[PDB]
Parts: sequence; C-alpha cells; structure tokens
Amino acid sequence: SGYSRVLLKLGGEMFGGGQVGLDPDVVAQVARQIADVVRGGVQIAVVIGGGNFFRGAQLQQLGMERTRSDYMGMLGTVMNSLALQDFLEKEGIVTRVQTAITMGQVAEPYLPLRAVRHLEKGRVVIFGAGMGLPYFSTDTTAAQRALEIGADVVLMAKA
Amino acid sequence: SGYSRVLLKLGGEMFGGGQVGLDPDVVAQVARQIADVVRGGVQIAVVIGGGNFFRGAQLQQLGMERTRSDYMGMLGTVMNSLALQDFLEKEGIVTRVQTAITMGQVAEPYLPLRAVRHLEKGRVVIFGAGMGLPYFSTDTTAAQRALEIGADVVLMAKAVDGVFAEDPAELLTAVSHREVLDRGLRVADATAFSLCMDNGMPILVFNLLTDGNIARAVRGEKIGTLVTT
Amino acid sequence: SGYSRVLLKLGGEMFGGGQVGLDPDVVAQVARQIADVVRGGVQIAVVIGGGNFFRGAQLQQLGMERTRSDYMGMLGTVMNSLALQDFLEKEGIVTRVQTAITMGQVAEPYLPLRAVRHLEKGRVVIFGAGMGLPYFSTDTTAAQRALEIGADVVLMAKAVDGVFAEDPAELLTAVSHREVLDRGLRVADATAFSLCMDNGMPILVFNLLTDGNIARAVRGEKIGTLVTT
Amino acid sequence: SGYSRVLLKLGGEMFGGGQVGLDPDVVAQVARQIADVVRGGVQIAVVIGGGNFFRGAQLQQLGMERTRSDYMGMLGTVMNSLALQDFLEKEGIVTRVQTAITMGQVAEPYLPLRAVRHLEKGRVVIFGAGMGLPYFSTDTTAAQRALEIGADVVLMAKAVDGVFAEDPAELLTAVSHREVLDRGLRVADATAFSLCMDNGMPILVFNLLTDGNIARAVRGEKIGTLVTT
Amino acid sequence: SGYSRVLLKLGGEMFGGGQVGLDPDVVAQVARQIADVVRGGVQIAVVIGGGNFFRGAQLQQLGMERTRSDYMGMLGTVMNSLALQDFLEKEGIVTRVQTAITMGQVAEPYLPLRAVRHLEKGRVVIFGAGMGLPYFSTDTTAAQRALEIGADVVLMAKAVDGVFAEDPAELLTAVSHREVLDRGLRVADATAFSLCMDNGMPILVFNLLTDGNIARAVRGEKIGTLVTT
Amino acid sequence: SGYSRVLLKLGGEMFGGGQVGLDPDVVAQVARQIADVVRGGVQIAVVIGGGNFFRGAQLQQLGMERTRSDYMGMLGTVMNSLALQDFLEKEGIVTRVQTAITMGQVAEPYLPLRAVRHLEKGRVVIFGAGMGLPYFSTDTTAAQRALEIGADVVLMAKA
Ligand SMILES: O=c1ccn([C@@H]2O[C@H](COP(=O)(O)OP(=O)(O)OP(=O)(O)O)[C@@H](O)[C@H]2O)c(=O)[nH]1
Ligand SMILES: O=c1ccn([C@@H]2O[C@H](COP(=O)(O)OP(=O)(O)OP(=O)(O)O)[C@@H](O)[C@H]2O)c(=O)[nH]1
Ligand SMILES: O=c1ccn([C@@H]2O[C@H](COP(=O)(O)OP(=O)(O)OP(=O)(O)O)[C@@H](O)[C@H]2O)c(=O)[nH]1
Ligand SMILES: O=c1ccn([C@@H]2O[C@H](COP(=O)(O)OP(=O)(O)OP(=O)(O)O)[C@@H](O)[C@H]2O)c(=O)[nH]1
Ligand SMILES: O=c1ccn([C@@H]2O[C@H](COP(=O)(O)OP(=O)(O)O)[C@@H](O)[C@H]2O)c(=O)[nH]1
Ligand SMILES: O=c1ccn([C@@H]2O[C@H](COP(=O)(O)OP(=O)(O)O)[C@@H](O)[C@H]2O)c(=O)[nH]1
Ligand SMILES: O=c1ccn([C@@H]2O[C@H](COP(=O)(O)OP(=O)(O)O)[C@@H](O)[C@H]2O)c(=O)[nH]1
Ligand SMILES: O=c1ccn([C@@H]2O[C@H](COP(=O)(O)OP(=O)(O)O)[C@@H](O)[C@H]2O)c(=O)[nH]1
Ligand SMILES: O=c1ccn([C@@H]2O[C@H](COP(=O)(O)OP(=O)(O)O)[C@@H](O)[C@H]2O)c(=O)[nH]1
Ligand SMILES: O=c1ccn([C@@H]2O[C@H](COP(=O)(O)OP(=O)(O)O)[C@@H](O)[C@H]2O)c(=O)[nH]1
Repeated sequence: SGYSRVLLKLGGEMFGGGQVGLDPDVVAQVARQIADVVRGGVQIAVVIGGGNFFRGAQLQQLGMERTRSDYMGMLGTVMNSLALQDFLEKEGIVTRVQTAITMGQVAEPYLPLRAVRHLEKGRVVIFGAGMGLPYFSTDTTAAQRALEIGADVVLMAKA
Repeated sequence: SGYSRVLLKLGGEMFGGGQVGLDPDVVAQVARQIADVVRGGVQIAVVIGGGNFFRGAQLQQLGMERTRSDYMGMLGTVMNSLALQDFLEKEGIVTRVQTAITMGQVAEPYLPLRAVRHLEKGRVVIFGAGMGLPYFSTDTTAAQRALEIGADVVLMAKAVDGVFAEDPAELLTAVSHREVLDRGLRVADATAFSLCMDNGMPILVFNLLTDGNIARAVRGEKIGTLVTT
Repeated sequence: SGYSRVLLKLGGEMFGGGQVGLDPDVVAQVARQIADVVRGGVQIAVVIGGGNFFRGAQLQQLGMERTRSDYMGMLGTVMNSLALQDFLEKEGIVTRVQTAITMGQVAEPYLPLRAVRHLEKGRVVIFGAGMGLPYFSTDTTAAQRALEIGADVVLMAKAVDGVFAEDPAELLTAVSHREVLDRGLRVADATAFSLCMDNGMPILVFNLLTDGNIARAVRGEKIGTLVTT
Repeated sequence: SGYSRVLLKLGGEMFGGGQVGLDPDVVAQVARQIADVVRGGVQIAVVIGGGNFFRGAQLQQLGMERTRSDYMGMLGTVMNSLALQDFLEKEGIVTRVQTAITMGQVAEPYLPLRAVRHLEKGRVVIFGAGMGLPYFSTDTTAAQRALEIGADVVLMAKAVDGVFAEDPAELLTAVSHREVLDRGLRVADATAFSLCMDNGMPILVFNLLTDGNIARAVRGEKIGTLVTT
Repeated sequence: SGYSRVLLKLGGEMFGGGQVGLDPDVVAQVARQIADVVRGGVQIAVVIGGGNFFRGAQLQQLGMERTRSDYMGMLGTVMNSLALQDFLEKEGIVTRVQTAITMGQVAEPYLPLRAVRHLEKGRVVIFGAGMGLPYFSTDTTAAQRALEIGADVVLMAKAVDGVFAEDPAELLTAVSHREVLDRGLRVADATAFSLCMDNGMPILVFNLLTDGNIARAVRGEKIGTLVTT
Repeated sequence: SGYSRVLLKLGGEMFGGGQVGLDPDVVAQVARQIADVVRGGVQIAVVIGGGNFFRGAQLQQLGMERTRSDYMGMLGTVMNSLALQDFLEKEGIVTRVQTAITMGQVAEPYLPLRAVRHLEKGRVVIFGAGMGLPYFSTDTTAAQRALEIGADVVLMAKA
C-alpha cells in the first residue's frame, strides 16, 4: 500500500501537450499532482526528458552530429526542469534541480548523496540533463537514478 | 570603407523562421551566408538569440519567475548556438562556441582573449547564453561582446531591409544614435542602445536573407541602415 | 514593516576614505554597521566597488585599453571584497564572498541560488568582481544582483545624507524613478537606473557612516532618499 | 656570450614609482626596455610584484588575517601584470599573461610548458599572482619560475645601480651566494635566496630605469651586481 | 594543553614501509590512528609525501630533469593520498582530498576556505600533490598548508620517537627553532624549517606507529619532541 | 614494407624490468629504440601503461574501490609517460604528452586533432592516463587511440 520513494518519469509530452514548446497548463496541473503527492508524505524524484524540444533521431535525420544533438536534448531537459521547478515553487514546495551537465549558475551538479539528503529533508528532487553523456535515453536515466538513489518505485507519466 | 571585425547579431527568428523551435532551412541559409563572408576573409563573432524558444518578459507576464525564465531563455540561446555551430561545420568552417554560463561538456567558457585569438585564426566565434545574467537581452549581449572583442561593426541581421520611419514608410540609409533616439526608431533594446551609443559602436541593420547582403555590408557597399556617430 | 532583504551597495569611498588604497577605519565602521544589522535579523547582500583602486573610464582616458582597465577595476573590487570579509569576520559575522570572475581559490563562483541560501542561513553575502564583464559598473551590478536574489531594497551607501536637488541645496525625502529622470538627479548611472526603473526595485540612498542609519533604514524609518515605483 | 633566457623580476616600485597605485610613466619606461630587449632576440619571462598595492606582512601588522592579506597582494600583482601587458601591447610586443591563481577569463592558468613555448615563439611571458600561495613572496616566485622554465639568468630590476656593501657606500660587481650570505647583503628574501643558492641560478641585480641597461645585461656587459655560483 | 587543529605530515615511509610502492598494513594502521584521533574530536589535515615513489633530487642526480622528476614525485604523492583516502573511508571517516595540481576527475582543486569548512564539518582534509610547484618538498607543503588553514600544530609522523642529538644518543623533549638551528638537528628541510620558524608554527615530531601516540600528542601529553617558540 | 604511423604499446614491465618502480636503463634503451625509429622517418604514438606501479585487480584484492584503484593506475601511467618524455628529450626529440585526465600543469588534454598535428610535425606523441575512465585496459586504450588518430600499425613491446 503506497510507497515512500517514487521516481516520476516525465517526458516532453508532459510539458508540451503534443505541440513543440512549453504549455503552462499541463506543467501547472502536473505540478499540482506532485504537490498533492508530496503533501501526502512521499519523497519524489522527477526525471525529466526533452522530447518537447528535440530528439536525437530527428536531429540525425536532419543531418547533425549525434553528440551535439544529444547535448541540445539535454539542454531542453534542463529547461523543462527549470519550468517544473518554477511551477512547483509556485505551490510552496522546496525543490532541488540536479543536472548531469555541470552548470553551476543554473543548478547543482548531480550527486546521489545530496539527492537522498534532499529527499529525506522533504525537498522534491528534479533530475535533468539525463545522464550527461550522448547515446542515452531518459528511460535509461530514470532506471539508473532509481537504482542509485534507492527509489523504491518508478512511475511513468502517461497521456 | 570595409569592416574587418563584424559581430553578427542573430535573433531567434533567424533560427525559428518566425515559429517556435528550429528551422533547418533558415539555419542552413544563414550558415551559407556566414561561410561566404568568412571565405571573404573577415573576422566574425556571431551573438545568438533565443526568442524562438523563450523570452523572460513573456514568461514573467505568463506567470513564471523572471530569473528561471531568463535562464530558460539563455539555455535556448545555447541550443541555437549549437545548431548554428553544427550547420557551419557542415560546410568546412572552423567555429568556436563560448557560453557565458559555464557548461564545460557543452562548450568552452567565456574567454575574451581566447575568442580574439580564434578570430585572428580565421574562426567564427559563436557567443551563446547571452551575458549569463538574467534581466538582460541578447542585444546588450551583442553590444558588450562587440565592444570587448574590439569588433569593427555590429551587424543586426533582421528579416527587413533596414529600419523605417514607422512600421507598416521610408527606409533610412545612414543615421546617428542621437537621431534614432529623437525619432524613436527600433534598432535595439533600451539598455543595449544606451551602451552602444555611450561607447560609440557602429550598428548596421540589414536583411540577412537576401543573398550577399552580409558580404556587401562587410565590403562597405551602402546597403541597409548604418547607425553611426 | 521594514525590509527583510537588502542589497547594500558600497563604493570605493567606503574602502579608501576618499583616497587611493585602503583605510582600515572606514572598513571597520562599515563592518560594525553591517554586523549590527545582521544581529537585527536581516538578510544582506553587499556589492563592492573598486573606485578606490581603479576606474576603467579614467584608465581609458589615460590611454590604456578599456577592457584591461575594466578587468583591473574588477580585481580591485575583489580585493575590497576580501578586506570587507576580513573586517566582518573580526566581528564574528559569517560571510560568503562570491566573485563574478571565476577564481575558485580566492572565492566561490557566482551562484545566485547559493547566495540566497547563504542569506537564509544568516550569512552576509558579499559580491565582488562586479558582473564579470567590461564596460559595466558596480551600480549595474547592484541592480542586477538585487533583482536576481530577490532583495527587497537596494541601499546605496554614501557619505552624504541622501540625494539632493542640487549638488553643492535641498535634501529630498521620497521620489520616483520618473521624477529622478525628469529632475536630472544622480542616483546611479544610466544603465543601472534604466534596469532598476524597468523592474521597479526600490532604492534607498543614505549615509552609512553615521551610526545606526542602516539599521533605521532596514527597520523602515524615514531617512535619506527613497526612490520608489 | 650573453643570456638567451632571462627572468626579469619587477617590484611594486616599477609600477607605482615609489607611491601607492600606478604611475603610467614608469610602466611605459619598463615596456620600452622590455620591447627593445625582445627586438634584440631574447626570451624573457617577467615576474610581477604587488608592493605598490598591498603587502601581506604589513596588512597582518595592521590587524588583518595573513591569508586574506596575501590573496589581496596576489590580486594586486595580477592587476600590475595586466597594466604591464597593456603597455607592452602598446609597443607591438606579443605578450602572454599567466596567473598562479586560476582566473581563466582574466588570464590563462599557469602552465610552464605553455610558457616556455610562448618564449620560443617570441612572446613576453608575464607572471602574476605570484606562486598562488600565501606566506610566500615574488622573490620566491621569480626563483621558482626561473628554475622551472629553464631561464639562464634572473634579472632583479631595481632603482639603484645594483647591490651595495652598505645601504645609505661601495658598489659591488660580482659575488657568490655564500659571499652574500656571509656579508649579509640584500638580494632576495630568505626563502628565495635559499632556493636559488641550492639550485645555483645566476642573479643579476641592476637598474632597469636607466635606458639600455637590461639590453647590456642580456648581451653580457658588466653592470650591476652578478651573484653567481 | 591540547590541540584542536592538527596538520599531520606523513612521509613516504608511512605508505611504503621503507620500500618502494605501497604497504597495505602500514597504511591501514595509519588510517586506524587517524580514525581514532578523529573520533576524539579533532580537526585534522593530512599532508601526504611521495618519497616511497620518487624524489626530485634523487632523479636529478640519476640523470633525469628536475622539473619532470618533481612532477612524477607529486603524482606519487597524489597516489598515496588516494590510497590513504580509500583506507580512511573503509573505516567510516569522511575525507576530502585536495591536490594543488588541478585534476578534476581525480580530486577537487585546492580551495583553502573549503578545506577549512571541511575541517569544521569534522572531515579529514587530505593534501596531495604537495604545493604543485617543482623545486619544493612535502615538508614546506605541510608548513604552508598548516599556516594557511590556521592549524594549531604540525605533527611530523616519523618512525622514531623523536629527534635526537646525533643519529645512532639522547631524545629531546621540548626545543625551540633557534636551538634546532644551532644544534643542527633534523626536523624538516631548510626551506620548510625557515618558513615554519619565521611564522612561529609549533612542530611535534613523534612516532606514529606506537598506538595512541597521536591521540596523546593531540590531548597534550608530553611525548615526542615539541619544537615551539 | 615499413609503416608511416605506428602506435607503440608500452607496459609497466617496459619501465620496471620486473621490479616495482622505475629502472632508468630499460626506459633509456627503449627511448634509444624510439629515437632510431623516429629518425628513420616514422610517426610514433606510444600508449603507456602503469603495471609497474599498480593494477586494478591487485588493488581490488587488497580491498580498495575500483574507481580509486583505476585513477591510481592512470596516475602511474602519467608518471611513466613523464619518464619516457624525459628520456626521449635527452636524445633531441620533441615529444608531446597527452593525458586523458585533464592535468593542465603536467601535460595537455587528449585531443586527436592535436595529436595528429604533432605527428605530422614529427613530434612523438605519448598517450598516458589511459582512456580517463575506470574499468578499461591499456590494450583497449591502444586500440581506441590507433582507430582515432588513424595509426596505420600497432606494435606491442615484448620482454
Ligand atoms: O584560460 C585561458 C586560456 C587562454 N587565454 C588567452 O588566450 C589567448 C590565446 O589563447 P591560445 O590558447 O590560442 O594561445 P596561443 O595564441 O599561444 O595559441 P597558439 O599560438 O598555440 O596557436 C592568450 O592571450 C591567453 O592569455 C586566457 O585568457 N585564458
Ligand atoms: O553548484 C551549485 C550548488 C548548489 N546550487 C543551488 O544552491 C542552492 C543551495 O545550495 P546549498 O547546498 O547552499 O543549500 P542546500 O539546501 O542545497 O543544502 P543544505 O544547505 O540543506 O545542506 C540549492 O538550490 C542548489 O541547487 C547551485 O545552483 N549550484
Ligand atoms: O593545457 C596544456 C596545453 C599544452 N601544454 C603543453 O604546452 C606545450 C606547448 O603547448 P602549445 O600548444 O603552446 O605548443 P604546441 O607545439 O603544443 O602546439 P603548436 O604551438 O605547434 O601549435 C606542449 O608541450 C603542451 O604539451 C600543457 O602543458 N598544458
Ligand atoms: O570554489 C569555491 C567554493 C567554496 N569556497 C569557500 O568554501 C567555503 C564553504 O564551502 P561550502 O561549499 O562548504 O559552503 P557552505 O559552508 O555554505 O556549506 P553548507 O553550509 O551548504 O554545508 C566558503 O567560505 C566559500 O567561500 C571557495 O572559496 N571557493
Ligand atoms: O543521458 C541522456 C539523456 C538525454 N539524451 C538525449 O536527450 C534527447 C531528448 O531526450 P529523450 O529523447 O530521451 O526525451 P523524451 O522522449 O523522454 O521526452 C535525446 O536526443 C537523447 O539522446 C542523451 O543523449 N543522454
Ligand atoms: O544575456 C542574456 C541573454 C538572454 N537572456 C534571456 O533569454 C531570452 C532570449 O533572449 P532575446 O529575448 O534577447 O533573444 P531574440 O528574441 O533577440 O532572439 C531573453 O528574453 C532573456 O530572458 C537573458 O536573460 N540574458
Ligand atoms: O561588472 C562590472 C563591474 C565593475 N567593473 C569595473 O569596476 C571598476 C570600478 O567600479 P565602479 O566604477 O563601479 O566603482 P565606484 O565608482 O562605485 O566606487 C570600473 O573600472 C569598472 O569598469 C567592470 O568592469 N564590470
Ligand atoms: O606566491 C606569492 C607571491 C606574492 N604574494 C603576496 O604578494 C604581495 C606583494 O608581493 P611582494 O611583497 O613579493 O612584492 P615587492 O615587495 O617585490 O613589490 C605580498 O603581500 C605577498 O604575500 C603571495 O601571497 N604569494
Ligand atoms: O610541493 C611539492 C611536493 C613534492 N614534490 C616532489 O615530490 C617528491 C616527494 O616529495 P618528498 O620528497 O617531500 O616526500 P617524503 O620523502 O617526505 O615522503 C619531492 O622529492 C619532489 O620532487 C615537489 O616537487 N613539490
Ligand atoms: O583507460 C584506462 C587506463 C588504465 N586503467 C587502469 O590503469 C591501471 C594500470 O593500467 P594496466 O593495468 O592497463 O597497465 P599494463 O598492464 O599495460 O602495464 C589498471 O588498474 C587499469 O584498470 C583504467 O582503469 N582505464
């Protein structure tokens, strides 16, 4: 019955609604759901994707380098992470965004010990930038994060 | 007559085609123009915008916080910078991308002296992430970067052939910063234009889409609008 | 009532006493004032200026390059920041120094989220190196830092009792940004004032040297000049 | 005959003229001397001091913490390094500035192999921030840098004509490290002199202000004091 | 009576057992001693040596260049630091390793303020790569690090119970720096001892192998040799 | 007949002679051989190991972390690279040492374009620090370097 540590897999559709970009309504309602579950006394780590901006397969079909395409996708994931952080902060929630790409001015570097400390402090963890390396999927990143931070359950958003 | 160091300011429309996202054809033609002007033998620093992804004021009035909105806009600027770098390097042009927000795995940090050296080595110096500070714009980013790298001119690449007396109109040719302020034209943002006028930096608003326009402007042909002093 | 988050702005006079170098007495006075304000329970970010060492415009007038002059001025700001950190640690106040120019061994890189967390934890957050870019100034640095951290007010520390109608003879009390622009008053430079007006950050110009003035201003007493929206 | 690789050592007097701050005339004289030496075909690494701004020992005597005082002094050395770089670029000499404290935007991190390569390529290699560690001094910095890059001589630039037997009255010509230690002469501080003696690096103390003295010393003429093995 | 901040200098013998390489048992017992003294409630910075791998003077007299010899020695120091960190963390002790030679993937860079914060957080601050500069030793590295982090004492961990009047002899108890210089004892290298004496840093030479010796020295029990002033 | 770009795989035995440490005689004679082949008009990239100092299997058997053990091994490889660079410089050869671990004060970061430029300039390339990541072998690093820098032949030293 229930869980204590949940990793929520959010995709670009959860931030775009099908259209390319950012739709404040969908992100606001998913932030409301996360607020409900976190006030229900659960620890939440949300791993965020960037399909609403870019995908490596589509950029390779357009004819760009795989490494550059994956870095652009990770940047899109970080943008979605910032948007979700803002919408969660609008509901009185303390959130910590960790990016696998070291961008200190934007967020904090990925550290599983810091992440589990934040989870134990009640803060909502937001894993962006994927795994920080090319040739990876956000589902693989979600599995790795769940295995590392000891998340007892993984739940994927659906449309 | 002629500019050796140009700072090409490319707004988000130059990557999105007026829409939201990335347009491969517009980026390809911009890359072709940049490659032509590089093979002409010019030192070019390209300041990227992110209006095709996000704007801080727009997101703030939508409801989001200005700081995170600005950081999302700067990340979109970095994405556009990466796209332009890929398209330029698809044509044999050596490009170095520098971001004012330190992201080592993505691009080298902002080193102005190394950027000047890259320019002297015949490389296109792409400037992303703006100035790395919220409550600012890519226009003042372009002004500051052009002033620091000692650029000869700031080439504002727009979809129109130049600035007009009133939005649809007469297309002006050569104006001054004081005249622009008096007439209330639209060359750049308030802070950007204030800095550019205080430091006496020549601006050249021109239509980049017309083939060879950037080459003519660099060679010194009287096209577009020249805001000088 | 009163301001919970203040961004103090200290100029080179607050570290040089009107001369070139460093006067320990003035820095000790500033440290005592900031210490009692912190003991009052206020979140405070200070922004340091380096006019007591170098001004980029003056060095450019002398003949040096503007970019190098600006970097020398920013290094002077970092030096004054370290001096203030020392004098504040003498008073048992925990301080965190952040420099816009990344120098990890000397201080930590500018991280606004870390700065606001340090403000929450009762630490004085000192800002050196300005904004890290040439052609700007510490007034623009103060405005941008206050906007980004979310500071309630910007406290301009001066040696005089606020903004006057005519520099030497009337002492103003409360005005607006538009009123200051119309009357041609001097609060900050053009870029900083434009940014502050566009974002509506309240400014309080007051004499820090007089004992208790900063505490009174934080509590909300009517002292100096209050430039509001 | 003569020295091919020299490590010039400039103190705060060479940038302040005996006062606090920066005197452009003395820096211009130093730049002219270094420029003509480089035009002579010599590899030169300069090491900058910051006594014209701050001394850690004096600040500790005043009451500040020694570590922070030393970091302020190193930042002052970096500022003087930037001033010298500007004045050398005014003379058309290519310079590379390396700071022991990593500040990538201002200069490049201290890389000895890069420094010797820059020396090979005809660039003056300027060293700021000392050795990057507190409690040391620019004399120790000069000794260590000369040992590491492989400089043939260490040229101590002073305002007097070399080392004297008694500070104000005899002017020495050539001595050894042991002779200097026995007679109690002043060339460098204890740590730098100990390191130099243990490694046998030749020292030449001479007046840089007099025109052509550094060129004569590089060619091999007998001027100033030569402390050899 | 008692030291709160200790800088434990561990020579290469403490990792090699007198041989060349790494001895797991000696490192394990050193880690046990450090863990005991940490659980005693002390702030400890451990400066590592690399004599069990290489010495610059030895390689120079063998024929290799001094600079590369010193860099190999510093890399061996970093390897010993990593081994000590692993053995300490095998016992539940939180250790932070800092190297004066920037190697991000191996260890965090040398940040003295962050190291002091780690000490205040009850973490063992390991110092590797010496001071990152050739023509220096881990003894002067230890002296400089202890002076900068404001350590209470420098604990020289040797295989003997203290310094003697002559190598095999009377074991001294409490001496001064001047007395050590006059008697020609062996506490540290020339430069290291000069710096330590000039800055008045207390040294404590003791046998680390004897269980509880470090704990007794920290608590203030009169063991080993205390070089004070 | 002959080659133009040769990748020489050197192991810790080539620097120790069986004993733990550094033996100047073996490294001096291998430097003499490299001098002969480079004056014969060949481009040489030498990938160096660190078995003379440490091995991941031995350190794991002793009971240390795999990541730390591999970093110590890479540091040993860098030390061997510095020794070989010194002994090659003793014979009037320009050598460039590239380490996969970014240690700017010691050497230059690994860049295949810079490496091939140095090879075309006649300088001898010295690949140390392996591939910069744990769980890799120096033979795997040699294969990767040969495939990247376009080395036409790979030759492994033998005892
Ligand atoms: O971190 C850094 C690196 C480099 N720089 C600055 O970059 C400029 C050159 O950056 P380079 O690395 O191009 O030096 P270089 O000109 O010597 O290049 P080569 O001759 O080897 O082709 C130099 O002026 C240096 O100070 C920095 O300011 N910071
Ligand atoms: O490099 C960094 C580190 C941290 N941060 C951001 O700074 C803010 C505070 O980072 P702190 O580490 O100062 O506070 P913390 O609450 O995150 O940890 P505790 O104090 O509870 O131990 C956090 O929101 C973090 O994401 C960065 O932006 N960059
Ligand atoms: O980060 C670095 C880069 C370079 N170096 C070392 O600096 C020395 C010179 O590095 P340079 O790049 O200045 O000279 P180069 O000869 O290596 O390249 P060209 O000038 O031929 O273009 C080389 O020996 C390199 O290994 C470092 O130690 N660290
Ligand atoms: O790059 C850096 C990072 C940190 N520092 C210096 O490290 C010291 C503390 O380093 P911390 O990162 O521990 O700051 P903190 O004390 O706020 O840690 P928490 O409260 O979040 O646990 C601060 O004094 C900072 O200036 C640097 O000097 N440079
Ligand atoms: O560790 C990671 C995380 C993300 N990505 C790239 O990020 C882009 C967008 O992420 P995804 O396609 O996984 O987003 P979703 O489909 O979950 O919205 C893709 O090109 C991925 O290759 C990557 O390469 N490595
Ligand atoms: O230095 C900078 C550059 C960009 N931005 C943010 O990124 C967005 C995109 O920049 P701009 O709007 O200047 O791009 P354009 O529409 O000219 O392409 C801006 O709205 C800001 O919110 C910023 O905050 N600081
Ligand atoms: O972002 C910044 C902030 C400051 N400065 C330099 O800082 C020096 C002194 O700062 P200011 O003139 O703002 O100091 P004040 O007059 O307030 O003492 C000037 O040379 C500026 O160029 C700079 O270059 N960039
Ligand atoms: O490695 C170094 C070199 C210099 N300095 C500081 O630099 C300042 C001025 O340097 P010096 O006293 O060597 O200058 P000079 O007397 O030669 O002008 C002093 O406060 C030193 O502490 C330092 O801390 N570490
Ligand atoms: O700051 C430092 C520390 C170490 N080393 C080199 O590393 C070797 C090992 O250090 P030491 O000889 O001081 O170690 P111990 O024998 O005391 O363990 C020295 O010989 C030097 O060549 C160096 O050059 N500078
Ligand atoms: O890319 C690399 C290169 C080396 N190593 C480690 O380096 C150590 C010594 O290297 P090796 O054992 O490959 O040396 P050799 O047997 O060639 O002398 C081993 O523990 C390897 O795991 C590693 O982990 N990754």
